[PDB]
Amino acid sequence: SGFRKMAFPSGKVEGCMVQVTCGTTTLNGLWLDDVVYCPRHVICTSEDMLNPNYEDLLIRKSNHNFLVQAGNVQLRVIGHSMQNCVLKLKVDTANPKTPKYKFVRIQPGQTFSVLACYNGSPSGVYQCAMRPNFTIKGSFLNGSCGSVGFNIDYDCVSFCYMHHMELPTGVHAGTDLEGNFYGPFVDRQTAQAAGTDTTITVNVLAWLYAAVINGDRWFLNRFTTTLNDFNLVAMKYNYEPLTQDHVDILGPLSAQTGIAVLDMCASLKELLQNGMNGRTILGSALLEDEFTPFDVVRQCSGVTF
Amino acid sequence: SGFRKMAFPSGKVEGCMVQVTCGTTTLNGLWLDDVVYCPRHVICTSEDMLNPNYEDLLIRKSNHNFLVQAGNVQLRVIGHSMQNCVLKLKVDTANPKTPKYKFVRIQPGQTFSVLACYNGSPSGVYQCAMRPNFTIKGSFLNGSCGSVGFNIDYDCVSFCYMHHMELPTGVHAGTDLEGNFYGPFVDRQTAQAAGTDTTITVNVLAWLYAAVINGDRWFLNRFTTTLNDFNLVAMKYNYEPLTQDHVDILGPLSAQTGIAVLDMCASLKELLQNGMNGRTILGSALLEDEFTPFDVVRQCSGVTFQ
Ligand SMILES: CC(C)(C)c1ccc(N(C(=O)c2c[nH]cn2)[C@@H](C(=O)NC2CCCCC2)c2cccnc2)cc1
Ligand SMILES: [Cl-]
Ligand code: NA
Ligand code: NA
Repeated sequence: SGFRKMAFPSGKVEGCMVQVTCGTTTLNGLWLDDVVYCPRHVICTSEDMLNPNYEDLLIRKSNHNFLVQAGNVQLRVIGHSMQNCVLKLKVDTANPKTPKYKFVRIQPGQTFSVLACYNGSPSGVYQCAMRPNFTIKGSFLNGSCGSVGFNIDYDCVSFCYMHHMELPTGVHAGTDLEGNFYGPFVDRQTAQAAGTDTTITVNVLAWLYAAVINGDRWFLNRFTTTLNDFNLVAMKYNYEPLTQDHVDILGPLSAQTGIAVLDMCASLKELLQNGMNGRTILGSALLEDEFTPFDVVRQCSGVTF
Repeated sequence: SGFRKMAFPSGKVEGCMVQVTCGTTTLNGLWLDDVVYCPRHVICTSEDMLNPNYEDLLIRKSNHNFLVQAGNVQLRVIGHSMQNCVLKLKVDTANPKTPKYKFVRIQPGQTFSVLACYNGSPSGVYQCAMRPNFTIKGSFLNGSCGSVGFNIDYDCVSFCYMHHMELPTGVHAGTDLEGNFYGPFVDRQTAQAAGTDTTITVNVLAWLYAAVINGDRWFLNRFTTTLNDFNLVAMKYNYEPLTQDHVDILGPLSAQTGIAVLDMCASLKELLQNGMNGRTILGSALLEDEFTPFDVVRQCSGVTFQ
C-alpha cells in the first residue's frame, strides 16, 4: 500500500545522454545508434536567438562546428542535418548501450518521466504530465536543454519529450523527438506565454479511485450524475470535458471499487462545489491530476520492466 | 524554475537488483561485488511468522537452498551468513555492474530515493524521507521486500535502506544495509504499530526557503521569534523540535535569501496559525516536509529570483 508520484527507472536513458557543444553553447543530447539528437537552437548565438534563420545558420555550420562528449570520450561528428526543431549529428560510433526504443508523440493529459541532465550528466528523475495548454511543470535550470522525457513498456523506451525552453511563468516547453513542438511555441527569443490551463478531469477521477483503493472513502456519496450535467460543472471550474472514451478507460477501476465513473463524478462534482472541508485525500489538500488511469493501475498492481 | 520531488537517476542501482528464492518465498536482493544482500525473513515459512528463531532456521539451510537469478542468469551461492536482520549470500560471480558505493545509516528527516522492485525487476523510482517515528511512507506491494533506498551525491551510491515489511497503517519499516532496523520494529508478525508521527520542521523551513529562491515571498511577516518560543508553539501542531544544529544547517539558505532563520521561523508560526488563504507554495496547499536543506540546495538555482 501507499501511493507516490513514481517515475520509470531511468537506467536505459542514462546510458544515452551526452554533452553537445557548438561555439560557446553547451547542452545535452540523446545518443541512439550512431546519431545524437539535441535542440537545434544549440547553433544560435544570443544575437541569433532574437530572429534566427535556422536554414541559413545551419548551412553555415559544418561537422567540425560540433563537439560531442560521452563521459570522457569525444565522439567524432561525421554528418549533420535538421528535422524540424531537432538537430541530428551523425557520429562515427554507435552507442553500445542503445535500448530498444521508439519515438512517440503524446497527448495532453498523458504522463511521462523526465531525466534532468546538465553537461551530459544525469542529475535527477521526476514524473510530470503534458498539460492541456501543452506546457509541462518541470524543474529545470540553465543548461538543462536537451533533457528528455520517456515512458517504458517492458524493454522498449518510448521517448516523447525533449526540453527546449522556459516560459515566463516558470513552466516549460519542448518538442517530440522528431522536433515538433508541443503547443504554439517557437524556438526564438520572442514574447511567448503559457495559455490558461485546465485540470485533467480523467486523471483526477483516476486518483480518486487510487484513494478508494488505499482506504480514503470520505468523499463517496449515494448520488450519481450524467456526463452532460457533470460537464457543465467541469466547464464552470475549468476542468477538461469528460468524454465517453474517458469513462470507458476508467471502467476497470469502476468495476474493482464498485463506484461507477458517474458515481465518482458525483463525488468530484461535490468536491468542486463544496471543497474538501479541511480533509485531505492521499495526503493532498488539492485534487491531483498528474496520475493517469494507467499510472494508477500500474502502481496498485506492481508492473515491472 | 519549478520544484519537483526529484529522485536520483536509478541506473546504478538497477544493475544490482536480483531475485532471491528460498522455498516458496521470492523477494529482491542487492548484488554488490560477490555478495547478495536480502532480508533474512526470506527463510521464514507461514508457521514461522510469529516467533521465528533465525539462527535455528538458517543452520538448516545449505547454499543450494538459495536460488539467485540475475535477469536470466542463475548465480551460484557458495556461502551464506546472517548479519542482524540481513542475509548475505556469497556468489561465484562478482557483479560487473557494481557501482562505487558505501553503506550509511541515516537519521530521521533524511531523504532518499527508492527503487521499487518485484521479482528482481525494477518497477519505479520515488523519493521518501525517514519519518521521526522511523517509518517511511512508501509505495510497496507484496513482493517488494528487498527493494532499497539510496542517494547518489557525487557519483557514489550511498545505500541507506532495505525494505522489510508493512505496518498496520500502511507505512513501511526496514533496515540499514548492516541489517539494523530503523526504529523499534522487529522482523516478526507482531502487534507492532508506528508511533504518532510528527512534522519534520527543519525540512519545512528548507522548503519555505526554496519558495523564496523561486520567487515567492507572500508568507513572510514583520516578526521574529526566539528559538524556545518557536518550539513551544510548533510542538502544539505536532512539529518536531528545532535544534541549534538545524538552525546552523539552514545558514547557507538564509544567506542566499537574506532571511534570518528565526525570521523564517516566525513565518512558519504564522502559516500554522492562518493557513494559506487559498494560496499555494511551490504547487502545494499543505506544508511539505520531505525536502531537506541539502535537497533544496541540490535542486534550486544558486541565484534567488528577487
Ligand atoms: C515473515 C514476515 C516478516 C512476517 C513478513 C511477511 C510478509 C511480508 N510481505 C511481503 O510482501 C513478502 C514477504 N516475502 C515476500 N513478500 C508483506 C507484509 O509485510 N505483510 C504484512 C502483513 C501484516 C502482518 C505482517 C506482514 C508486504 C506487503 C506490502 C509491502 N511490503 C511488504 C513481509 C514480512
Ligand atoms: Cl542522515
Ligand atoms: Na537508431
Ligand atoms: Na456517488
